[PDB]
This record gives sequence, C-alpha cells and structure tokens, in this order.
Amino acid sequence: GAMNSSNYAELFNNDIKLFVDDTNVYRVTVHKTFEGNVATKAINGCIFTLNPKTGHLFLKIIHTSVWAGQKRLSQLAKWKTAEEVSALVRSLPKEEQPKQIIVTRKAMLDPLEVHMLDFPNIAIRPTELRLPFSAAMSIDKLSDVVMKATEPQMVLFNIYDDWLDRISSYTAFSRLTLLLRALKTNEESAKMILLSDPTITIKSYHLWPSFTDEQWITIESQMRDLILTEYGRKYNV
Amino acid sequence: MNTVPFTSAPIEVTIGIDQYSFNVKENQPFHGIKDIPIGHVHVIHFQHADNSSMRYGYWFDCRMGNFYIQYDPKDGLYKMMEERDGAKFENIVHNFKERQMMVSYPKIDEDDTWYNLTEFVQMDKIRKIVRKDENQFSYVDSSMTTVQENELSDPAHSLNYTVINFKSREAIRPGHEMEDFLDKSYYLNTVMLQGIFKNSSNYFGELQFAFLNAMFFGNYGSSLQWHAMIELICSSATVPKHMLDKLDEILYYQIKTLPEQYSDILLNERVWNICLYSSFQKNSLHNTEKIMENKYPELL
Ligand SMILES: COc1cc(CCO)ccc1O
Ligand SMILES: COc1cc(CCO)ccc1O
Repeated sequence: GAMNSSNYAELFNNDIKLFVDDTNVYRVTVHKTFEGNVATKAINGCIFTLNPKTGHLFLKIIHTSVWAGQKRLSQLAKWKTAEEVSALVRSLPKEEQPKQIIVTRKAMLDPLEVHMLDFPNIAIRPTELRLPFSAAMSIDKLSDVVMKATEPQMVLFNIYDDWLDRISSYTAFSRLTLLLRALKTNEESAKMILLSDPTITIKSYHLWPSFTDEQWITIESQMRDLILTEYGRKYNV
Repeated sequence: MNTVPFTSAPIEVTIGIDQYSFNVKENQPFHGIKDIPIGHVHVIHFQHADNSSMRYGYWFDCRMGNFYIQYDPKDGLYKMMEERDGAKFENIVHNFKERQMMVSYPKIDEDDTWYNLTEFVQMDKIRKIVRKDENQFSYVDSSMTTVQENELSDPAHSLNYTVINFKSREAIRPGHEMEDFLDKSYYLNTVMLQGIFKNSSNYFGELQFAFLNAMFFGNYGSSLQWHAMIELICSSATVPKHMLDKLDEILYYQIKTLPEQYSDILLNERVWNICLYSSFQKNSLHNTEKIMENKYPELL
C-alpha cells in the first residue's frame, strides 16, 4: 500500500523501484493580455523518475509543443506522465524493469495504473512522505537542459554524483532530500551555501560540488539551520 | 392468473411475493398464493422468524411450469419444486382455493410498479446468471457471491453477472488510455452492448435483476453490479437517447420502490453523486434526480 516512515528502509532493498514525480511536467507563467485579461504561457517541463537505490535519474523533458491544441492541460499532464513512464518501462529489458513504482502525488495513481495494465506484476504505490522533488528544477544543470530543449528528449543523470562510492543509498537519499528541502524552502540561501567557497567545484559530469566527507557534514549542518531558520522566519518562532 | 400452492407452513416465516409480504405463524393453515399475474417474472421469498439470517427466494415464471413450495425439515428451508402431473396440480389448487387457504396476490389495478421494475427481466436470462439447469426456477439468497467477487468460493452457487471493471484491458483500448478511462462510451457501446449483451434490453434486464436481488435479499454483490451498470452509462459521453430516457424511468421506479430505512446500505453515495452531478449524463436523468433529491437529500 502506501509508502511512509514505517517502511522507509524498503527504498534501499534490492527490489528495483522508481519514484515518479509529476510536479514539473506542466509549467506556466501567468500574464496579462493586451485587453487586460489573464492568460498562461507554458514553458518546458520534465518528469522526475528516480531509482532511490542507484541514483539513476531518467529526466524526460516535456517540450511545450506537446500541449499545442490540447484542453484541460493539468489533467492531460498526468496521463502524459503515465504514458511516458509506461514507455520507459517497456523500453527496458525485463530484468531491469521496476517491481514497484511510487508516485509522489495520489492523482497519478489511476493514470499510471491504467497505462500499466499490461504489467500486472508491477505495483503502483502512493506515499505519505512529503518529498521535495519539485525542487529538482532548482538544480542548475537540470533546469538548463529542460529550458534549452527544442524537442521532446530523455536526459540521464546520476542524482547522487559519485556518493555511493563512499556512503550507502540510505545516506545518499537522506542527503539528497535534505538538499532539495533546503532549495525548496529558500533557494537563494541554499545555493549560497553550496557554492560559497570558490575552491570546491562541480565536476563537468556532476550535479553537486565535490565536497569531502567533512565538508559534507558542514554543508549538511548549514542546510538544517536554513530549514529551521526559514521555519522561524515563516512562523515567527 | 396462476397459483403457487404450499404443502404447509411448519415454521414461522415472513413470505414475500415481489414487493408484498405477509407473516405466517408456525403451523398456521397457509396453502399458498393465488391470482399471480401472468406475463412477468415473479420472486417468492422468505425470512424465517427464528433466524433473520439468510433471506432467500425463487425467481419463476408461471408460464414455464406448475410450481409449488414445500418445507424441507432436513435442509431447513422452504423449497420450490415443479409438479409434472398437470391434473394432480389442478386438483390440489382447486381444493385449496375452495377452502380459501390461499392469499391473493394483492395488485391494485392502477399500479404498474412490478412491470416497471421487471420490464426487461426475462426468465431465460435469469437462468444464465443463476446456473441450475435441472430447474425452471432460480434460487437466490443473501450470501451468494458473484463471479467477479470470487476473482477477488463455490462456483456452482455463484451469481454470474457480467463482469464490469473500469481499470481492465477489456475497458481500455491500447493507446486510448486517457480517452477510454475518462469517457467509457467505447466500453459501453462496443464491448458491452454490441459485444456481450447484444442490445440495451438485455443490459437493462441484468441491471433490473441485480437491483431486485440487492433490495430483496440484501445481496451485496448484486448491489455492486447494479451501481456498476449505472455508472458505466453515466460515465459515457455517447449514449443512445432512448437508452438515457429508459434508464431515467428504470431508476425512477427503483428509487420509488426502495424503502426509506434501507437507503443507507443499498445506495452508494459516490456513484449517485457522481452520476447525478458530475458525469456526462448529469443532466439526462430528470425524473431520477427529482425523486432522489426529495426522498434522499442526505445522501447527496
Ligand atoms: C549506469 O548509470 C546510469 C544508468 C542509467 C540508465 C539505467 O537505465 C541512468 C543513469 C545512470 O547514472
Ligand atoms: C416484500 O419484501 C420487500 C419489499 C420491498 C419493497 C417495498 O416497496 C423491499 C424489501 C423487501 O424485502
């Protein structure tokens, strides 16, 4: 059934699974028309499909042309997400396909279940966790590839860089979710923390800076402070 | 006008004949029911006084044979049987009528209720849902499960309603996933009507039979079937206009007949609010929506 704090370690066992987050699939700017009405302008989006054990990020870029001439775009976006996830599973060899797909929003359950009827042995699950995957577009290199796309495109990243050489997937996921929670609560501060020191670089093939183990402790501490700080700035505490 | 005689009434029982019921006391001198209108199916049904558990009964059509009821003390219920000796039967009934030992099917002349509840129900279709081919009549009770219920345990005793499942490959064309799930017209018109039921009359017959088993026997799987068949039409954008008008009439008389105190168990809040207020056919069921709002406004 639903994925929550009680069964959190299931994410790092050896049954292949994927998280699917659709928050950034349908993205718009709202503006005034010359007549003083309001309209939307879509911008490129992305499906965030993540294997939490390996860090595999399948970033399906959703180009604005997929919305042309379509109605009820927020509803379509969920079915388009489910169509693209289903297509991804089908492309993979059997031994590499997931045994579970965890959707981060419950409105994705029926669209994905319907597109996956051909796969009765893949479990489609919701979660009670509030995961901060919406903040994926605050990662500079992910945002860059989405906005530059001129056509539909799938781009592959490891969202953990090389961390699994040194830490477990439980710890890597915890680091990822702390970084993303921070970027979501105060993007400017979070990004100041991560780049403040010009001597720590992001390798060309990475998403995050090349911190030592000790520097990651400092970074992780600074991100907790930020989240608590913003929690006080927000609630006056 | 036909007759269903009873050998006797050895145990105290409430006996239903379609929407009418009467109480019979232990060893009361009751020998059956006369003046049953020809031209419709009927259902005789029972609830024992000592054990209101298991309402049960028999669907029958007096045009298909001479049927009587006899209590079986081994199996503990009133059983329907067919009498093949025509002159025996006629002579039994005439004696019981002469001694006035039978209740009269108590239909008011103005009253089309039973016709309106059974318009599309035929015995031959009932016997394909309820499989017991050596009898011309069909037994149903409160606990019998449906084939679909069993897929989710005795097959001989199942209600073989047509399986309807909105998240199934039968309901969803490859490459029409969103279209077919949000608009079930394909599944209604092509899969079910053209493919399985052949026409809307057979579909309505099964819908009506499911409702009657749900109301008379509190059969939960029958109630699931009735609501699924309503929801499949209401969730279709493209429905023949005669079917919508007929559906409104069918449901109207089902809701009208339904006792007020059973609504909490026999009516699914989600299906009815969806069907009357959100679905494609939200504006197509004027009679049903008006009786639902005046009789069960709490549900909505
Ligand atoms: C081997 O590393 C990776 C592999 C994939 C493809 C797995 O289907 C995606 C991202 C990765 O980092
Ligand atoms: C006679 O038995 C019953 C009759 C009705 C319909 C009354 O309009 C509902 C439930 C019953 O058991």
